[PDB]
Amino acid sequence: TEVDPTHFEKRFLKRIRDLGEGHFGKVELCRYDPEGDNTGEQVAVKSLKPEGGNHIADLKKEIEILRNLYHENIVKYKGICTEGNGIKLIMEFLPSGSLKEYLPKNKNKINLKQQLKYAVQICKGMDYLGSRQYVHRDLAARNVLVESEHQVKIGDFGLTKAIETDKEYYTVKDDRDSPVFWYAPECLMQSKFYIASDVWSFGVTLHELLTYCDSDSSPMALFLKMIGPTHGQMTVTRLVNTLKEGKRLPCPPNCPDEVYQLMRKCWEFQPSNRTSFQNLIEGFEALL
Ligand SMILES: COc1nn(C)cc1Nc1ncc(C)c(-c2c[nH]c3c(NC(=O)c4cccnc4C)cccc23)n1
Repeated sequence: TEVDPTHFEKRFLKRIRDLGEGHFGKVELCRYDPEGDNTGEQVAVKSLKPEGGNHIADLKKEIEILRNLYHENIVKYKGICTEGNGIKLIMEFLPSGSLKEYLPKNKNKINLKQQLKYAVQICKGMDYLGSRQYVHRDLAARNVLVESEHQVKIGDFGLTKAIETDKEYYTVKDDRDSPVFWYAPECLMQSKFYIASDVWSFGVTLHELLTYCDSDSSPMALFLKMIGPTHGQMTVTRLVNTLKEGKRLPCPPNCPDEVYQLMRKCWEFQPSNRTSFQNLIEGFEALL
C-alpha cells in the first residue's frame, strides 16, 4: 500500500518552539524528520492544549476548511497528524512570521507601494474565502503571514465559519476571546458575522499595515485612548457607543487621504453600506 503525503507520523514530528497561542489552541514550529538527521522540512503545527470536547470539533472543521482552500495568498495545508481521538493541523512554515513581527523590522524595505500590494493580496485571499461562503472572523495583521517581501498569505482559519446558502451571516455562541478591536458593530452588538464584517476587520488590518504594526499605534492601543483603558467589562459597550457616534481609527501617519478613504469605506456602520473586497482591489490597483 502507498504512503499518503498528508499523513505525518507523530514519531517523526519534532517540536522546536511555540509560534503563537490562541483560543484553546496553539501553533508550534516543528521539523517533520522521518530520517532523524535534522534535514526534514520545517512545518507549522496547530494543536489544542490539553486544558473542552467541542474545541476538538472546531479544529477538525478548521482542518477541513483549510484542506480545500487553494489560493496564492492562503497558507498551504500540508497534512494531519492523528492520535484517532486527537489531531494536529500540519501547515507550511513561513519563517518571516506575520506582519506583526515582520513590518517593524523591515520598514526600510517596505514602502507605500509594497503596503498597497500586500493590501491587494490580503483582499484577494479574503475574496476567495468569501466566494466559498466563509466568514474569517479573525482578520488581523497577526494572521497575515509573510511569504517574501513581495508576498503575504492569510495564515490562520481558527475562527472561520461557513455562511448558510439562505443566510447573509453566521451567528456565533463562543464569544469570550473575541478580537473586539477588529470587530464590526453588528459582531459586537448581535454576534452576527457577515462577509462585510471581514471587510470591516480588513480596514483595521490595513490601518496596522500602514502603521508597520507599531505597538503604540495598534487598534487596541488607539481605541483604548478614545474610550478609556480602565473600563473592564464595560469596554465593549463603550466601544459600541464610540463607533455609533462615528468615531474611527485616525489616519496612519504618512498615509495619503485616498488610501484612508478606502479604509473609511471598510468602516461604514451598516454592513450593507461597506465596500467589497473586489472594490478595495480596484481602488488599490488604481493607486499603484
Ligand atoms: C517564525 O515565523 C513565525 N512567527 N510567527 C508568529 C508565525 C510564524 N510562521 C508561521 N508559519 C506558518 C503558519 C501557518 C503560521 C501560523 C498559523 N497560525 C498561527 C498562529 N495562530 C494562533 O495561535 C491562533 C489564532 C487564532 C485561533 N487559534 C489559534 C491557536 C500563531 C502563530 C503562528 C501561526 N505561522
